[PDB]
Amino acid sequence: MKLHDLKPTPGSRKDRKRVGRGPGGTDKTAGRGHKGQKSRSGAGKGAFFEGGRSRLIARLPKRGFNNVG
RNA sequence: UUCUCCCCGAAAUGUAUUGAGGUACAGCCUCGGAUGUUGACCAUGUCCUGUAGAGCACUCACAAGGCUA
Ligand SMILES: [Mg+2]
Ligand SMILES: [Mg+2]
Ligand SMILES: [Mg+2]
Ligand SMILES: [Mg+2]
Ligand SMILES: [Mg+2]
Ligand SMILES: [Mg+2]
Ligand SMILES: [Mg+2]
Ligand SMILES: [Mg+2]
Ligand SMILES: [Mg+2]
Ligand SMILES: [Mg+2]
Ligand SMILES: [Mg+2]
Repeated sequence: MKLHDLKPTPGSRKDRKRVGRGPGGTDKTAGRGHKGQKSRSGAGKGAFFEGGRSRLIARLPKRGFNNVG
């Protein structure tokens, strides 16, 4: 058939965010707002009072059956 | 921190922080889905309040006389 007339399903393919690159969209700061937002990123489940700091009740093992309703 | 036009559009508040020009959560923005008038204004009904004013009935302050250990 027409290898030139292969067409990807509309949708599916979508273009990448090219970030820097102009006051036509997402200019100077690259979607980042003028901040203490700077390259070498550091943290993901942390603030400093942590509060995932509730207490624990603990067993080690487990074992279980395959189910056949 | 570099190419274009189109649509919407904020925050500089709260609480926490060896925290205070940083950060977490919330708040406020946008997008898609769901409901689908529950939103907005203004009206009537109803309930709550101690400010403006005022007043000395209590507390404190206080002006001229009277009576008076
Ligand atoms: Mg864009
Ligand atoms: Mg800068
Ligand atoms: Mg670096
Ligand atoms: Mg507009
Ligand atoms: Mg507190
Ligand atoms: Mg701060
Ligand atoms: Mg947030
Ligand atoms: Mg929506
Ligand atoms: Mg409603
Ligand atoms: Mg209504
Ligand atoms: Mg008054």
